[PDB]
Amino acid sequence: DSGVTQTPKHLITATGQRVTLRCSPRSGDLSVYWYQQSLDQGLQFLIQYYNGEERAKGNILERFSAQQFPDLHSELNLSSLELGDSALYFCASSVAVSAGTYEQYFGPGTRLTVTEDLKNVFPPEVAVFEPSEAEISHTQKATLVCLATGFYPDHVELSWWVNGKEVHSGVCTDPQPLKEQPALNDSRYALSSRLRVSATFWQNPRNHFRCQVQFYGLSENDEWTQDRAKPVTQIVSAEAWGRA
Amino acid sequence: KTTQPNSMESNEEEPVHLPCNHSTISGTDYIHWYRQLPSQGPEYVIHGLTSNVNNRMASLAIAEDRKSSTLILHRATLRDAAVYYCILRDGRDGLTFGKGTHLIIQPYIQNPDPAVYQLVCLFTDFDSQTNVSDVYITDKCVLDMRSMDFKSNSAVAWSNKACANAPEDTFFPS
Ligand SMILES: OC[C@H]1O[C@@](CO)(O[C@H]2O[C@H](CO)[C@@H](O)[C@H](O)[C@H]2O)[C@@H](O)[C@@H]1O
Repeated sequence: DSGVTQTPKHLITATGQRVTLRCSPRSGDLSVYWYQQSLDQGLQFLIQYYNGEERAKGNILERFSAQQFPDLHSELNLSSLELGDSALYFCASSVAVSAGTYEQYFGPGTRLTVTEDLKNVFPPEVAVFEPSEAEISHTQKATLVCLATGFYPDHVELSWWVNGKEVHSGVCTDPQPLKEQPALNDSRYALSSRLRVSATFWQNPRNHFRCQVQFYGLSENDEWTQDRAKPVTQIVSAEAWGRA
Repeated sequence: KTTQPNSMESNEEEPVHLPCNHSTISGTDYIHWYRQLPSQGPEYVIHGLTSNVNNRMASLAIAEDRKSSTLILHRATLRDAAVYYCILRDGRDGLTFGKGTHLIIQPYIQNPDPAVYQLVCLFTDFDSQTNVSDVYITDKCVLDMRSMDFKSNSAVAWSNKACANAPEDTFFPS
């Protein structure tokens, strides 16, 4: 792993809220860096703190605070949140002040979603579609599909679990999730993923297939009032046994 | 600064040379490379100065004049499909990341077999020489298979309104 740790993985708020992203650096480092990245931005530098003191200035808009604490771990505040503030936030760490000789290391990053209304957040519907009988008659292979549907935002991590074990081979998922109403500002998204298995493997009932979707949704610290169930951070899943 | 070509697309199981210029005075400036994978944060690769350098990630060739440099993925796979940054790093801004190179990898699909099936419908087993408001269609995604050593192009199409047009001589069974 990247050494650098970051909290939290998910984060969603209404416009103009105040959130603080904590970053514990690589245990052995004295530089911490903050980078913001949106699709229409790429990897932009924000600020760097050496041994507790401020080093490199960047484009931390007035709204942003950044502190390295005495224990060398950093907080980064992003006040009065605009919709444009929706980006992927990366912490980083290094041994000395300059990263010339001794290099940088990034954590996994925070995904901040700033939305107009938390009513926009939706769990993903999930459905595994069993392969066509034709694919077998033609390719002597079988392709399962998993549709993950109607989620906002697109914090979604899909995974396939055959016979209880997790499979990385025979697996394929769309990098970008498909918008449902492309025209709507806060459209819900939809993701598709395929697991191809051999013909015989599908033709076996002893084999069980699971498409499982991680959804980084609403906090247990967020206020909720809808009659509909709270769209919290949760796993939605589809199972499927082999048909002879 | 540095500049590398926007996009590049190479083939599986091949060495991939990622070129980057820096005719600007690479004085005591280290040549750094970081990569960024599908949906992930940036990670370090390898970094040099006046000579060539090796590590378990890549090999780094630097020019005699140091005005250019070459990141080398010893043998590329669909995994190595990433965004590659060639950064200069020197002394005490300057910790910034350029556009880099959108590296793309393509599989050696030996036997295309275009055929769209009713599963929702799914388009699969086509060549790379193919690419994709009421309906939803997904971008094509490839899936390699350990043991079987077979990589497969596929893209999903679905709507809610019925298997309609989404390709050469593709198979449409009754
Ligand atoms: O004006 C001509 C233009 O061509 C260049 C472009 O790079 O050719 C050089 O290419 C290398 C840069 O890495 C040099 O090391 C090489 O010696 C030279 O041929 C430049 O010289 C110049 O700007």
